[PDB]
Amino acid sequence: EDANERIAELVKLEERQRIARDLEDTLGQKLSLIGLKSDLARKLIYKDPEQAARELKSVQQTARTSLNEVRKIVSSM
Amino acid sequence: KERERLEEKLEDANERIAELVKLEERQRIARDLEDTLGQKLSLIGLKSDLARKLIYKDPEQAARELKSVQQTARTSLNEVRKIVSSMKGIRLKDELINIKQILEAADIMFIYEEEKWPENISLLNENILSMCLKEAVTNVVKHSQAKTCRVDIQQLWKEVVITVSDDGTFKGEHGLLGMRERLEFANGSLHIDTENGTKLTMAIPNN
Ligand SMILES: Nc1ncnc2c1ncn2[C@@H]1O[C@H](COP(=O)(O)OP(=O)(O)O)[C@@H](O)[C@H]1O
Ligand SMILES: [Ca+2]
Repeated sequence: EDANERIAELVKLEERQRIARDLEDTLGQKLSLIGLKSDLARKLIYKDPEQAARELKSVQQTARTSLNEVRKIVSSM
Repeated sequence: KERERLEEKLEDANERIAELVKLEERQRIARDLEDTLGQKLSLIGLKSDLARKLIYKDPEQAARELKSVQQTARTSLNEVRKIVSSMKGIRLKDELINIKQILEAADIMFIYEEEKWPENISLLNENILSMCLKEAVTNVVKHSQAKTCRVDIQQLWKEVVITVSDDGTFKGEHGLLGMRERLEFANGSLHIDTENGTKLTMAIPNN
């Protein structure tokens, strides 16, 4: 029954490789951005708070759609 | 012929078996991801929201939170490099190292001219070559009692080829079926010339 075993291992692997590329791209980028922007936002707490809040709503969105995306890369639908 | 209709009913079922195994893996991985990354992303959204809440109320607590968010983004970045590397599986350059060890320590002289290292080899194909290679050298150390073993890794035009030759005693007639199968699966081939020691020619399309 190996015959099926080892071939199916090959397909998992491939599947694994695919997800891996997708993730790598989108996510590296999005996490760096979130770091950056959360830092600008900190820079404004005092000097311009309304701005800092908008920036934070932004960071919130990029984290949300980041989840979505991961979810999508691994979507079975 | 009808050789066609048949090869294609075969293709159809292979494909279906295919999407089941595929999907099973994707789900398993989806759980892993929820569990790590999904949680970190969610957390970042949470803290950034909290911070926003504290802008006027407690500016210091908000700054503290944003520092927290920055850290969890950093560490998540890490999680990701690691994950993806790990999911990429074992890499051919690395398998080369592995077998240098194995040979040297089973006391066999290892021969390797470094060359035009191929350029557009899918990660999957890289993995099959690494596998076929580990096994071929295993068989060297187990069956040949050769004194020397040379591996060549060359770009030929359709395909990458890796040969492994040993000046030892071809016995037998599991590993070899395994190699022919993986290789076969990627639209490549195994060849076995015993004309003077065990010589193995593992060719696979680049893709
Ligand atoms: N480098 C080698 N030198 C001598 N014999 C070999 C070599 N490689 C393979 N063989 C022979 O081919 C047979 C089949 O090998 P394989 O398919 O790897 O199964 P196993 O290693 O379990 O025998 C081996 O039993 C071995 O005797
Ligand atoms: Ca073997």
